[PDB]
Amino acid sequence: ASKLPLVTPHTQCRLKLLKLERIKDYLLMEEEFIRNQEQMKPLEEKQEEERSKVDDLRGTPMSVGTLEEIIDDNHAIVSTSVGSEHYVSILSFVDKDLLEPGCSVLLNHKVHAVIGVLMDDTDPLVTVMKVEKAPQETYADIGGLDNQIQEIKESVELPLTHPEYYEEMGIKPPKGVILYGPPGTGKTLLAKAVANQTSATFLRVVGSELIQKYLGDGPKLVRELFRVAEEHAPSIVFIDEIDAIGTKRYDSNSGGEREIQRTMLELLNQLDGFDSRGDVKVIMATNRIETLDPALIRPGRIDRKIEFPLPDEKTKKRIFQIHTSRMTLADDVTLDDLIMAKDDLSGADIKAICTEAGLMALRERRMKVTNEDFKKSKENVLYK
Amino acid sequence: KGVLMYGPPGTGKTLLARACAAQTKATFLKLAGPQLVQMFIGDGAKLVRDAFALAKEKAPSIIFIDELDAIGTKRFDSEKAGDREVQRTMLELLNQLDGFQPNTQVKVIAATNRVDILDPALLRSGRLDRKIEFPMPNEEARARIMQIHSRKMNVSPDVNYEELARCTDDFNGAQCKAVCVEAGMIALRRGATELTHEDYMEGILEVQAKKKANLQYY
Amino acid sequence: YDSRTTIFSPEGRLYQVEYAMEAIGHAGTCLGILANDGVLLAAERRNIHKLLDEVFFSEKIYKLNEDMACSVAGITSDANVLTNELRLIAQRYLLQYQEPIPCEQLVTALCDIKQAYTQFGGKRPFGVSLLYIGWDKHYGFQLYQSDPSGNYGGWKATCIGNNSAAAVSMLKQDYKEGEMTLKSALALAIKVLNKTMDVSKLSAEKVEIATLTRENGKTVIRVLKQKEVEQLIKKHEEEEAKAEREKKE
Amino acid sequence: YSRQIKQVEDDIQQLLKKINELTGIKESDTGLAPPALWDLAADKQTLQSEQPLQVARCTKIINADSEDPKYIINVKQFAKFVVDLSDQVAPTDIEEGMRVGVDRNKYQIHIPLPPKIDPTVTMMQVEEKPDVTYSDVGGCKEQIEKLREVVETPLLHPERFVNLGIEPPKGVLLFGPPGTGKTLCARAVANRTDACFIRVIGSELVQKYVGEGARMVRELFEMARTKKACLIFFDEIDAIGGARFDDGAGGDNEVQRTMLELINQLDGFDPRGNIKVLMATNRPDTLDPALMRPGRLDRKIEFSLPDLEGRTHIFKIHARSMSVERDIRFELLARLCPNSTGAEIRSVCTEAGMFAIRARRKIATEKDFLEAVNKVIKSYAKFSATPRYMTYN
Amino acid sequence: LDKQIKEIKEVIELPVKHPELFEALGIAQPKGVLLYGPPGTGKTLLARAVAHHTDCTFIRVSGSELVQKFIGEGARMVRELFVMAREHAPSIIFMDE
Amino acid sequence: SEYDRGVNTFSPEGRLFQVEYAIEAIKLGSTAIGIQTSEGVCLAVEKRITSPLMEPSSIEKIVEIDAHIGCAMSGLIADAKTLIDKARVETQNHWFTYNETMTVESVTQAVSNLALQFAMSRPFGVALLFGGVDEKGPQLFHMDPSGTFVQCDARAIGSASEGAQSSLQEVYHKSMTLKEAIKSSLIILKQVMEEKLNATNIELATVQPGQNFHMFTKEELEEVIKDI
Ligand SMILES: Nc1ncnc2c1ncn2[C@@H]1O[C@H](COP(=O)(O)OP(=O)(O)OP(=O)(O)O)[C@@H](O)[C@H]1O
Ligand SMILES: Nc1ncnc2c1ncn2[C@@H]1O[C@H](COP(=O)(O)OP(=O)(O)OP(=O)(O)O)[C@@H](O)[C@H]1O
Ligand SMILES: Nc1ncnc2c1ncn2[C@@H]1O[C@H](COP(=O)(O)OP(=O)(O)O)[C@@H](O)[C@H]1O
Ligand SMILES: Nc1ncnc2c1ncn2[C@@H]1O[C@H](COP(=O)(O)OP(=O)(O)O)[C@@H](O)[C@H]1O
Repeated sequence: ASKLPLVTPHTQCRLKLLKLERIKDYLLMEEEFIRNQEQMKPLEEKQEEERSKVDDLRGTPMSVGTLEEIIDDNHAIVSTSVGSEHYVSILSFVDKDLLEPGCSVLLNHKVHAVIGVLMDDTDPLVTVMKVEKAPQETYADIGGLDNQIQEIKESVELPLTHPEYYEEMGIKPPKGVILYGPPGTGKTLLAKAVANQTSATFLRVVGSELIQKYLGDGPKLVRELFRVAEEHAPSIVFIDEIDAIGTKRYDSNSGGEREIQRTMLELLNQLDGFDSRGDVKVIMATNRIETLDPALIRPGRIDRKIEFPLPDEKTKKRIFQIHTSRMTLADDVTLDDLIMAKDDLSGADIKAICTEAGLMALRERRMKVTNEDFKKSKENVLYK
Repeated sequence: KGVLMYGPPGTGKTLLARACAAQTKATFLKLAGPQLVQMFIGDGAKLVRDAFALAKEKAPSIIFIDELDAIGTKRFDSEKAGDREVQRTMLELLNQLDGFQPNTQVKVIAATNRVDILDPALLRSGRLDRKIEFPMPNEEARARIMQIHSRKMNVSPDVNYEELARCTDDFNGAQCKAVCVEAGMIALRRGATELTHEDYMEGILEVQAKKKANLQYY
Repeated sequence: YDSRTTIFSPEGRLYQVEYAMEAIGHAGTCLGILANDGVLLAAERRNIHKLLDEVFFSEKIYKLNEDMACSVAGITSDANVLTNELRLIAQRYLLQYQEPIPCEQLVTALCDIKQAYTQFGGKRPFGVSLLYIGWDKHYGFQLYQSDPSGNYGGWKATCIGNNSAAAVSMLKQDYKEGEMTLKSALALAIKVLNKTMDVSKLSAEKVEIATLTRENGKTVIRVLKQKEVEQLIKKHEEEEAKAEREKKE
Repeated sequence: YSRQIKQVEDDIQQLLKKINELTGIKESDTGLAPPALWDLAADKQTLQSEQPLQVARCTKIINADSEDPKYIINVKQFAKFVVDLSDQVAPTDIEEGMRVGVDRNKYQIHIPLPPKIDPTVTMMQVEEKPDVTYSDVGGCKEQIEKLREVVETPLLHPERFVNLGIEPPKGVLLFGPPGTGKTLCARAVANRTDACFIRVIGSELVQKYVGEGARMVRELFEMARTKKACLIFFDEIDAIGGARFDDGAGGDNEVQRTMLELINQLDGFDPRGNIKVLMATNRPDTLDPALMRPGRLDRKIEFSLPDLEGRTHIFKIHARSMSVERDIRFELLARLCPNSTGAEIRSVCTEAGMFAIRARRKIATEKDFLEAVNKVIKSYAKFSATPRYMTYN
Repeated sequence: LDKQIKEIKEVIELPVKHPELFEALGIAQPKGVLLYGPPGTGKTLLARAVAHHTDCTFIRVSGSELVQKFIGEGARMVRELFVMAREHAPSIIFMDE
Repeated sequence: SEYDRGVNTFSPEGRLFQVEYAIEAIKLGSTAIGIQTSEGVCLAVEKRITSPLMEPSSIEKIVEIDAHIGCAMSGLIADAKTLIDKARVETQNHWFTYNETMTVESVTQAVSNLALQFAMSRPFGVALLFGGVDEKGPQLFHMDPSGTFVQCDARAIGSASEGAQSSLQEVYHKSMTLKEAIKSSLIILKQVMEEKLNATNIELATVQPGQNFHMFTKEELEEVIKDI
């Protein structure tokens, strides 16, 4: 791997022909010398029989140890599974580069010497925290807003798709972004839309499960959450309903709001860690933003704040056209009457109305909706 | 049997522990405050009995613990919550110093910076005997202490130490040391030999650490 | 020693007035309909129990004067204090001016005094909402709805019940403009209390209806008798017998 | 030529992809490196790991004994017994609290005894300095110099202090406005240092159990005193201890033990000596007076909000990179944002650059900086994090 | 409970056995169902009987710590349940008040 | 906590912090400049217009205390309104009782007396610059929301006050004529205003020993703008 980066000419030219001929001749002498090394110096065969001798020197089982300290000169102390640690030697082929404390190592069964390092067999919570596939429709699905969409593309999507503009700007793209507003306006979905659009690794967990039953486990949890976030890729991390951590109290926690405060100070450290952060981007969403500690919201930790207003009626009819598109509607229905049917209605409300109208039509095995279906839908959905 | 000294932390008492260490030709054992807090259950009990058994082994010996208010927190009645390991540690401590098999071979020396946290059981009457307070250095002790700490400096013959202690009141031994060390700091900043008498006072405005505020309209 | 309860929200609103709104939200239910020939107001009285003496002659209805009447919802004690204040201010107007107050001037006086109550003093607002029905020579039959926030308006037919917006919605969908038709308005109120109240069969011992109408320059205010109420009720449920006849067609 | 461009390069680069793979026949590690370098010593120097050196597992010393050695050894929990180990080293390296490589039947001495500590604190040293300097931190110059003569001349030449016979100060607190302040200049300090720079974040010290934080504080002080001089950084000490305020049922004792034991560790009974520590928090009024005692908190660096000159200087500092029509009015920009913090100012220049790159422009203007500042300081003015924290309450 | 069993058959199994029926109308399949009423009043048994009739793996969790070891080593969150729940894709989630 | 700012709480060390917060709040306002010369007293303020809709005539800061004394305004204007009204009525009743015109120092002392008095519950977000003439000649007094009134020959207040004060230290001396002082003040104002100087962008007033309170030299200041 890592041969040479060159995509400059990309044409019928000696600036490509020369490069290709020189590199293929370099591969030619590489091939000729490696042919030299197993022809007049085969030893036995020197490619896999050496591997065979190592594998023979490798013990059949794995006395798996846990690493706790390092000594440079081909030995160290390792702790056994039963807990009786040993100061065993290492192998010459123990590939002394990916050794880290707390890691699984293949040891011998007799002398227990460090034979090799063990690849981790995945991790439980990396599977839980990582969203696998794209959820749903892209930015054509929202409708109505058309302003915060451009902003969040500028702050998140634009650094990835156009990593050139900031270079002639000589400037850094914004880091921390709050989404806020009345609930049901489309924050955690706008989250779904941007999750669909992006190609980077995506992380999602809600603040509600940041409470935990002991002391310090919350801050520790945030620690390896961000560790997983850093160790994979350029990543976008999404936390939803952060205000719950400050609003809803519980009894399952060992400590009260004190341990909550400790978790808060840890995450305030984590957003502005003086250690090298890198290309990890942060997206938040919270309806009750006023209850949060304002020092979390600061520039350097949070750069953008985006309000989500209640939808306008011209946006309401856009939502009507969007959501009722794939369903069969009769001519007797009218969206315009249903626009102002409620003074204070949300984007969840219209979807709930149309789904209830769909199931009400399914009650009588009917394919098309009628006006009375919405007329009976409105009080079922909203009015209780 | 049993001495406890208390007072505000800047008051100075530790130094007396070091001095009485220097003066006796006997075995001296020292404990940190929460050093007897282990989650192997009753390990602190083993630490207590082991320490006092070793103290019993050396017949001329004195036992000192600093900062007992970690362990001496008053016991209480509660449900579903409440630390109780420190109850075992404090109870075995109190019992082994006073209770069954009384012994006069070791003397407990007990430091703390507050008293109302302390459980009444340990401070009872004879589980510790002499309760001694540290008074604030009133007016001449400050000058004496800064003289002691500035002994290692080439003091110019123009100093009025009681003038300093009068103009620098409500200051304890730690900040009294802070006076001379930051005076040496500002002396090295200007660059000279040892300071003059007035050269201490620009130190003291550093030591008291007043909030910077352009309030001249007075 | 910590009670501010007078300051605006960090976003601009007031916590106290919205708490008052949702306090009215779980209160009792009363509704009114204007008509050209008069006005009706129907309520369900709460805590309907067999041990009540019921000797107050429709306690939910409060005759403010010989012409204009009231209904309240929220805290009963604050309602009593407020209605006494309405009697006081109205009859002070009668003392200063030898004619009845029309309808709206007393409403504006109430809105002023409740605004002053929710402006300063550091005391709790009165979580009561009122409906005012009356007659004047200036505009005939006039109806007003005074929320505890101080805002008021001239809705033709409305309610402050636990299902307020529900009955507002059925009224909006099913109102005929400019038709007095007092019997049909009574039927409208009957069907609205039918669909809104969770309890069924519409027991006349659970509801009360009061009527106001101009007659011989007197504006007579009556309370419908129990026999009349149950007769109107039974006529209402026998009215919905032909609705369930199309069925297949 | 243009659509024919893709006919010359492929004929050689696919062949390149063949021979590079054909050379790439030492791979598929899953616990290995290139075996020409991984097993570069795959000769007999593999067998000498076996017959010369034998297991020599860890141990723990318990007690000494008179005359002939006959020391007492713990394994970890296996057995607790008395042997003489061997004779290849003089019996003066044995002190209680140490770990020898000891066999199960011969009990060879092998190597002298290193101390055992948590791997977490070994990980906790950062060994990396961020690329921030003492030049790119402007607005706090007197705070800068106050921390210059704390972490330099003790680390540099000590003959000045020895000549004047003055022990240098140890306990230094640096503090400032919330959010803008101590953290990035602390990175600058770690940039300009030479010895180890032990990070401590206060939130991590709390554990599931009770008293472990005391143990790791003891361990970190021990591994610090293995060095001649080493720097200790403390962040957000407000959570690691406020005050002893216990009433009725026990409240927040689990952290109280940790803060008090570090207070015992800093002062009295042969202290760390040549170890420089420093702490920074978010609210100073809530700290304990015993932690506030000088000898642990000697210097009191306090950063405030810059008046105009620091604001102009930070405007210089963050904005030497963006395109402008030569002339600027940065001082009037600073006048436009009187009570404004440094990261806010960097956010203003960031959003000005974002407004410039909106449709097609390449250089922001003065009105672009106006469009930055009005939608930063007086459109996001609702929260701003300042007012309840300038009183630090 | 005839109207109740009618509507629950409308809500859960029709978007299991006939997803194209919902695709024919283009409406989202429901996910969350709330049952309320006095205790000891035809709930839990209904849920279990529906899960048995629908050939769906009935699962319920009380938040106890005995069952915790059957999900993960610590399993500090709850979402972890899914990595085994999706292994029995005909499944239904239930729990008490 | 909120008990810290109850009514009257000084500081951990030093005087009351809320009046210091008024001191920092006074920088959130348009600047003003005042020069006292033996030839006369000159005052100038910035209108700080935001749009061509509203008339600049209603954008009023400089007012007349009486026929020989004027003053500027800064900070919160409605806070200034009460103090200016009280100053006007106390000057008028002082003339009524004392059949004469007073000194500027009396008015300045009176507004300093009202400044501490807590309309209560906070100091007033306003700093005034009294200027005029009395029996001892030209007078210019500076006042602060803390109430410490003081005399000054040349002063700049409001936002950007210290840079303008530095330029005043650079250019002002004793033997400057009134025209010279006005020209220097306009020069400094030009280099401290963010927008280009217009006919109604600023406002000027002056007090001479001979003439009364001048009528703001309206439509004549374009002569002293265009020439420079
Ligand atoms: N503008 C909108 N048009 C249509 N549906 C919308 C709109 N805004 C929100 N919704 C609905 O809101 C629901 C939840 O979406 P999302 O995760 O983005 O959170 P949210 O709307 O902010 O609400 P909640 O906080 O209650 O989850 C979805 O069912 C979606 O249909
Ligand atoms: N003198 C300065 N010059 C330039 N930038 C500065 C200066 N002081 C602070 N900053 C800015 O402060 C921001 C981060 O502040 P920092 O984190 O160091 O402060 P803090 O008080 O420790 O708060 P926190 O760690 O809680 O965010 C950076 O964006 C940096 O540019
Ligand atoms: N003569 C003195 N009198 C009082 N205090 C002193 C004197 N000399 C030094 N000190 C200060 O008193 C401190 C003694 O420690 P002390 O405060 O008693 O410990 P603790 O607070 O843990 O009880 C020293 O750090 C020193 O700075
Ligand atoms: N409709 C019913 N027919 C028979 N038994 C019932 C019925 N409803 C409840 N039960 C009894 O109530 C018990 C539990 O009540 P159930 O409704 O299953 O759950 P919950 O107790 O949560 O309401 C069952 O053991 C059952 O015997």
